[PDB]
Amino acid sequence: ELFRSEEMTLAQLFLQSEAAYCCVSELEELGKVQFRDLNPDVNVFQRK
Amino acid sequence: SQSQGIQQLLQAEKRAAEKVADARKRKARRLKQAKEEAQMEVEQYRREREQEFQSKQ
Repeated sequence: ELFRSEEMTLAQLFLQSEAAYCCVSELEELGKVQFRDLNPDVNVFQRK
Repeated sequence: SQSQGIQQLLQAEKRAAEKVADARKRKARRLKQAKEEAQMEVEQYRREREQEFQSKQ
């Protein structure tokens, strides 16, 4: 039994935007999840 | 399953858009009907007041 990296799921989550604000806040406190940028070609004004 | 979730949400959004645009079309139609009926009621009022005039005369 050797130490290896943790399994990763490259997983996608859909939820309502009101729920999204709260969830991001709470998942953030969890500090165990890393979100990926789904709009790499979009600048901060475009992100809104 | 996300690609399927995406397809389902797009179908729901399609229906929602159709339902709202249809409501707007209905709104326009109801507005036209409202004007037609109003004019018919106005004529009814005209008839009645003309009859009242005749009675007074």
